[PDB]
Amino acid sequence: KPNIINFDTSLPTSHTYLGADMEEFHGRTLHDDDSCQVIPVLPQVMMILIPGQTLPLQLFHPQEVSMVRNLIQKDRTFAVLAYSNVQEREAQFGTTAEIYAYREEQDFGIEIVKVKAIGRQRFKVLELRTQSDGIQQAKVQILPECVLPSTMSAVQLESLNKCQIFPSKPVSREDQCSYKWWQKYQKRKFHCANLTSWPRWLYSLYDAETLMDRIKKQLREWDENLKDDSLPSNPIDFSYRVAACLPIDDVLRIQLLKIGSAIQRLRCELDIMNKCTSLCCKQCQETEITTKNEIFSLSLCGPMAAYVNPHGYVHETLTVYKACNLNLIGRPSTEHSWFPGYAWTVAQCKICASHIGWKFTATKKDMSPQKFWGLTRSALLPTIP
Amino acid sequence: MNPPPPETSNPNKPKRQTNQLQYLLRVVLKTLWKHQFAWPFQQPVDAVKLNLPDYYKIIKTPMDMGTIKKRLENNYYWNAQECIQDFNTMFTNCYIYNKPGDDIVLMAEALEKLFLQKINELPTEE
Amino acid sequence: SYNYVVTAQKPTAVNGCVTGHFTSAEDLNLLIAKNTRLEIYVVTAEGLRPVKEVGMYGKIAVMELFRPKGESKDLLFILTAKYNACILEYKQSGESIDIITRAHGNVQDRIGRPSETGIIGIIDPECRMIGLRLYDGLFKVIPLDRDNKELKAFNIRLEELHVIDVKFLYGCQAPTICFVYQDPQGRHVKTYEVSLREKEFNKGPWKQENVEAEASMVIAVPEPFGGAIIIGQESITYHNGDKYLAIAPPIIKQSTIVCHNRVDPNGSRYLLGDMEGRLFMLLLEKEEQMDGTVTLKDLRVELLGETSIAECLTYLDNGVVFVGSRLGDSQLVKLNVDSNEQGSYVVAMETFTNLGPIVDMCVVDLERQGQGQLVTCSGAFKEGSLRIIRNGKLHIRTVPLYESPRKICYQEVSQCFGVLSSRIEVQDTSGGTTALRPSASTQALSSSVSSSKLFSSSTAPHETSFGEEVEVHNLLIIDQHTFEVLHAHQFLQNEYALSLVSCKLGKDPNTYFIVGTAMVYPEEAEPKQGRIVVFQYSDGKLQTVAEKEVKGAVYSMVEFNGKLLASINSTVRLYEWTTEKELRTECNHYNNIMALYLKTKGDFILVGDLMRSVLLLAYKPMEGNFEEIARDFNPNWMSAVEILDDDNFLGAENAFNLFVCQKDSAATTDEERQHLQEVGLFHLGEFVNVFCHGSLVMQNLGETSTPTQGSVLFGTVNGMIGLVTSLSESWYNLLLDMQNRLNKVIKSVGKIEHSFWRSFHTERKTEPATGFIDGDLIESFLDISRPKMQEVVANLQYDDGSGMKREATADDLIKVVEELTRIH
Ligand SMILES: Cc1sc2c(c1C)[C@H](c1ccc(Cl)cc1)N[C@@H](CC(=O)NCCCCCCCCC(=O)N[C@@H](C)C(=O)N[C@H]1CCC(=O)NC1=O)c1nnc(C)n1-2
Ligand SMILES: [Zn+2]
Repeated sequence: KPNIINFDTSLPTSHTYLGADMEEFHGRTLHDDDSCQVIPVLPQVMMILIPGQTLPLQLFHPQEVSMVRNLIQKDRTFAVLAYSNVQEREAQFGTTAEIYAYREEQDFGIEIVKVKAIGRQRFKVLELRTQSDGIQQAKVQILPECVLPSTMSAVQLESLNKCQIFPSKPVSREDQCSYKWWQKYQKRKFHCANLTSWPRWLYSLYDAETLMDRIKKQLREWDENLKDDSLPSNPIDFSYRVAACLPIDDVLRIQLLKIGSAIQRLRCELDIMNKCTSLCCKQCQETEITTKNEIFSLSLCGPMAAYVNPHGYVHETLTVYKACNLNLIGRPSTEHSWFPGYAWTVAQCKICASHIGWKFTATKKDMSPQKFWGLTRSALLPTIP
Repeated sequence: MNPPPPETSNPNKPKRQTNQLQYLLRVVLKTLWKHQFAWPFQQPVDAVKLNLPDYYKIIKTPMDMGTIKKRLENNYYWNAQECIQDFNTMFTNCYIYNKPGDDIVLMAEALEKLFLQKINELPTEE
Repeated sequence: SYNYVVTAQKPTAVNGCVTGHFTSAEDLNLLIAKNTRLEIYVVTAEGLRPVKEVGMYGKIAVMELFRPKGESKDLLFILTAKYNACILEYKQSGESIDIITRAHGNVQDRIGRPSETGIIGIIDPECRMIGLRLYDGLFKVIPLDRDNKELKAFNIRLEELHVIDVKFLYGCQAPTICFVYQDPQGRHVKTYEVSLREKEFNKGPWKQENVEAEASMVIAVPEPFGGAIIIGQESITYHNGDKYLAIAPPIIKQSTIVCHNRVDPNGSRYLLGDMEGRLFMLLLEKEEQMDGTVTLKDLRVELLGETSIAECLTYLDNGVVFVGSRLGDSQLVKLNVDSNEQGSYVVAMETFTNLGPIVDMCVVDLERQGQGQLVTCSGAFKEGSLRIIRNGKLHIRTVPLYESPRKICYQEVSQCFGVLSSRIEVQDTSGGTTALRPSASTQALSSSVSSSKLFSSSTAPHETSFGEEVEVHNLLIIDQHTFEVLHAHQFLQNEYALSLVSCKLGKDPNTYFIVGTAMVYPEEAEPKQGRIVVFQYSDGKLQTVAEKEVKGAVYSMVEFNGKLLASINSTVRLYEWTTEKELRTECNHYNNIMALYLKTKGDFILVGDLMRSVLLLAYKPMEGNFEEIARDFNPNWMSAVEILDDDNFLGAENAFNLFVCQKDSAATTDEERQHLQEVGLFHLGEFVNVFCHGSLVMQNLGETSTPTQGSVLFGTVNGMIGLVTSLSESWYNLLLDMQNRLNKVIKSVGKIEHSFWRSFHTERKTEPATGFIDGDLIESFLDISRPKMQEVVANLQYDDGSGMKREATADDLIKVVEELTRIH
């Protein structure tokens, strides 16, 4: 955990390897809540998109290129099915993805389309139909996202309304500024708990701000260098960002996607965070690679994000400081680098000789991270007893 | 297991330096060499370290652009067809050993397309 | 499912009170708002004489009296929680009394989020407009003319989005407001000028100034002085543009001042009340500068005495002050020039009963007749007590405790009650063992203290400071004849008592008290330790039989066919009472929610959480394990849940609503059979805390062929007690038709529609009520005239055969309604 990072953590966000003269769009479109719409689904994609997460793509097949070209004009949004119920095209929920970057090349007479898309509203899969062209246009119902008022907004006394605006939180994060302030906040916000049948701490267990504070505490305990700057302030965006960065298996991600309440999602994320222990090789099932304490963020989008290989394959990479039981094969290469400034060898499980990830080594001598590893999500098994 | 690629500069075999051979030596060879993908296909595949204990079993004859450039610079080839065939086998001995869709395989194919467009403009017979 | 809901006790808590000349030009009136009820009194030398009481289709939020120019008496402006606004006038024609609606309208914004400091409503001193602050960033102005009969209003954008308080100023030639807001740099006081022609704010008369970080109250001083008074945590300040005056009295530092009232018409004196029952007097001293102008010389505060915890204050006359309370009984007090032996200037005169808040209750039969009695846990802090309600009107007997009762249960064999209480103690010097005042737990016949050592190496960080408040929890044994505290048992330090039950377990012929606790520490968020204790009360001494330490918080406990069903964190566990007088775990069920609510009927278990997650389980006897039958997850806030029948469940939802779920076991697929269907929606208007089965009538006789089945009682925060019973389809249809044709002849105060009032309301969605019959509207049928009866019952067909008894005569429905009224 060196002492400092001098690397611009805003660089692995624009995906400079994909290109530079991207045709960007601004128009944001959200349809409604609880309606039925039919929208194309990209094939060859095996992932779950959490809302607010970005997705880079490289497409070669003529049908996908043609349908993306058509989709650019109509609404710029497609569907990313969960595809997690087994693997035989069983889908129940999915995420809408909107495109905000687009370019086309020629190559060796084969059209290549590079696209960056971001996650949006969730839906549920009702009916799926397959078209001869290749696009599996499906009928889905947009799942609604709801916010809830304060627990005391109904039982609060009118004479204490003027005392509901607390002074600004102190910035010196320390005791007597966190503990004392939070104690007074609990005592003043949930004073009307004496009018009900439940204590004050029970109501604090369902308070959004307290849950976000606890999640931030644990995140900073894992990532000491990480500061309370990049994390959002809205409960919904905060919950989605936390969900899109936990090194968990697929079932937990599905169950987090099913939840339609920010508070329930925050509580489930807290439980999962309390449960996570380590990661192991998927094929070997026993070889342990790295622990959660070594997870650290080189990007402002969290420790985990999705990138695209030079051939179209999308990998979700988790950055760690150290890795174990890995053997490197090949010569360090510096092309299509996802972290501008580093080089990438290919790493493979030392036992089953399966690809786990890459080891990115710095080129310039004056760079604080001199060697950090990247681990593919669909190559590791969460080792929770 | 671990046989050196075909020997450079076969002395018994006679050699002609033709303009087609020089085209192969410079425009084809160097352009193939300076490619972001042609980094594995340029040194004799080492199955011991890459740990692939069977390649030499499935692959009867091993070779690379390195040894073929060496054979092109040190007088080996009597004509060109030998060199084009050698490069074609260099492609085939990878498509056959690895499986469709993989990465090395998807890389080579690009190299093979580059090679084909390059050699279809080989010099007239001289 | 068809249900009938009626009220037995009207709400008793007071949330507003104003004084003025409403009934007559030469009469002094006191107007009191009690949730949905409005009471009008006339202040006399003897005391208060009731005059008129009315009901409104909503919860009153703003109530003000104003006299527009050209009027001989005050008018009343009312705004409800659903943003219904009206202007009312009092008319007395001979001996009949009626209230006329002179203007009404719904002032609501289709898009907008409700503000954090609540609803604020103010009136110009010269009666030119009404200022409302419903949503953040907007200020609503209603011009006060004789043509604005629909109360049309316009919005003015506010650049400050954290307004705390706002008032209109006296003596300004144009309507001027003064308000306090918070920005990242602190708290400031500004002033604006409201233009009724151009509909925008102008530059105020004074200049923006900085105030205390805890400033919350603004008082507009009348004309002789002018300006405003800002009251904070430790200082009182006076602003008049250029003049400035600040005092920091040490008397007001202990508790926060929350209410105020003006005594003198010229603003010489004011009454201030804090959150602990203290009453203060603020005096303004005047000086003359030989120019005819009067300026303020100094300020001074004085402690008058102690009263109930006040919500509102109103000086009536001759030193008589009305104290309106939500956590206790209201009072009439007298201020004397001299003081008693303790230096207190206040003397109590009258007391008005208040049952709210009701946090727990139970139904017992003390006289061993066929008529039950209701014993509730009411009040909080020093106003907590036990109330015994009989259906003899209702006769209420009060047993003060000077504590906060939380739970109550009855043991018939011992002829006593078990009550969980809580008192607040302050940390003084060495240890926090100082009590604020004598309580029932301290003043008890016998006493005992927990001596357990199960958790001795517990966290206990000892992070305690001087003056810190700590809660002490007790179990009290109370006689059922004299209601005296026979025993008080104190739990361990930092231990929180959550559940209480009385039952017999296994083959043991003894009755026990069983309590489930939770060890709570300030630094941890979720408890990781708990305890279940078994008490036996005999020979006048409480004894501990057994105790079991668990790894969570025991939120609920229910006796399950001779076994104990407990909810530990997110796990439901079943215990057995062995012959060794111990507890042995039988089976566990692991859920994904915290089982706050636990109800049982037969072999079925209803599990619920605070987020309206209803789960239904069944016990398998031959296998000895649980299974899940159905579930219904819908995010909302739930206060209580109850089991009506084998397939119907009743719960209380957010925004004072009621809902009923149903289980359909005739479904074909296992997916339709595994879901609960909503079959009832209703906007009650009250916050329900507890449900219980029972009745207050002579149900022992039970007559024959009752039109209603079942009986469930609930208690609310405002001290209201209601009843819910089930109906048949025919009666439900007839009563629905009766409601529809009754809401066409009854004149509602404020001209609010009944359907809008009873519509299931939440800030996400609004849906019409279904499956519920409003018993109050049905019972109002007897209070109308005979011609109105004939108009209502016109062309209604009912009854068995005979051509549906031709057209139903008014006498038939009169008899039906009288039969319905006998259930409470
Ligand atoms: C010295 C020689 S000779 C030679 C190879 C060698 C290393 C090879 C061989 C295999 C794969 C490669 Cl690519 C090269 C050479 N394997 C042998 C056959 C063999 O053992 N196969 C087993 C594959 C094990 C996992 C391989 C997939 C890994 C995906 C991958 O890493 N893909 C790249 C595009 C990628 O993900 N880049 C990221 C990195 C992060 C970033 O920043 N950017 C990106 O986009 C082979 N076959 N014929 C010949 C010639 N060889
Ligand atoms: Zn492995």
